[PDB]
Amino acid sequence: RTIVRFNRPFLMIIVDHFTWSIFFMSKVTNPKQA
Amino acid sequence: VDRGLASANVDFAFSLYKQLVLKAPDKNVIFSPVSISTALAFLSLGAHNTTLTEILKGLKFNLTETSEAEIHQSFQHLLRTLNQSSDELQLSMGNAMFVKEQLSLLDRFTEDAKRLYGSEAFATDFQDSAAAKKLINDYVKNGTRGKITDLIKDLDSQTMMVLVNYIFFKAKWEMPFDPQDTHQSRFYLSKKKWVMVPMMSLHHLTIPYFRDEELSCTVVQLNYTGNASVFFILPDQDKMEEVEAMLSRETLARWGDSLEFREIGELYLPKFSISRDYNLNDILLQLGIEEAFTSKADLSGITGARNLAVSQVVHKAVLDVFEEGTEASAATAVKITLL
Ligand SMILES: CC(=O)[C@H]1CC[C@H]2[C@@H]3CCC4=CC(=O)CC[C@]4(C)[C@H]3CC[C@]12C
Repeated sequence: RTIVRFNRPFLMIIVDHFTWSIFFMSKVTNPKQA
Repeated sequence: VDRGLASANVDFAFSLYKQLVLKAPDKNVIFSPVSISTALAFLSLGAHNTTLTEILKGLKFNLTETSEAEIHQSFQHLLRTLNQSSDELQLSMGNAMFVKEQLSLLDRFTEDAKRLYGSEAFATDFQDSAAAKKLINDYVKNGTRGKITDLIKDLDSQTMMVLVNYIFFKAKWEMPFDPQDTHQSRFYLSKKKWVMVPMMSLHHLTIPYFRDEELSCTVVQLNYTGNASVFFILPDQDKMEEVEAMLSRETLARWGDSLEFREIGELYLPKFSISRDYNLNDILLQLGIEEAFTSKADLSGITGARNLAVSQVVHKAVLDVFEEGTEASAATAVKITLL
């Protein structure tokens, strides 16, 4: 069984399939960062 | 919808990302590429000569294969498309200009601003900086449904014009997380240090998946209800910088084309809210946008004279990820003074 665990820094790219726009781009290095 | 617009805007997104990380390598990143692209396209409407070309090339347009008029019409079509009514997902993008009433504007500029970018011109008394700041911030707060409240922190009393773009996004997961499955768990800042976060989970899920062995990362796509989705890229421990260096339109196209459906036993994703505020001045300089900030600025498309210059470009963005879906908003402001 495959497990995918986002328990370390990761990237998010929120995309629109209609326009191919990148709405938002993110790196989460620390979800509780100051 | 435009293929050439998508290509330039994605090149810009990744070029911007890389500069942000170079500037602050230890920080979270969150920004809206399309908000910044649209704000600077709006600015280029009033730009001429080197000021103009620098902006358009900085936005990653190939000016040997496109023209300023094509670019503006492409952004007009994008705004129209993005702001269509929808019963599934909430998405809106707006532009505005806040202008000193005494400043003489070309009729051609204000007409084009409204026609191409959907922007009204709001008479603003910048000499009452506190009230002018409140007005712009209220416009952004209204547009972002309260998500972004303090885009403008300081406003020079001699400001002549502020161009503003906002984007508002609210979406439900196609496959939402059950909050009963959210548990405090470790989020490893490094191999040796972690923080405790609420870790959401989904079980027995079939989603697009790609293990990129060469780049030491895993890519998955989670869908929102509607025409939007999110690419999650999970680098192996301590490989984030290797992955960041490979970020490009080509890599993203590769990833998109390599995804295959896979049954995931368990997927764990933190519930989190992050925000970042940016002074983009050095960033845009690194991407080649220089003259607009200088005494050689050519914004004569706004007024008919070379009497305006950019002082500061700012951006603020917020990303909220939780069991039901995602809320994210951003706004970009271009402050302009006399020259
Ligand atoms: C198939 C898919 O998920 C779509 C959603 C977003 C789309 C990408 C959006 C950005 C983009 C712009 C381009 O001009 C090259 C293709 C790409 C890289 C698109 C490839 C196909 C993608 C990845």
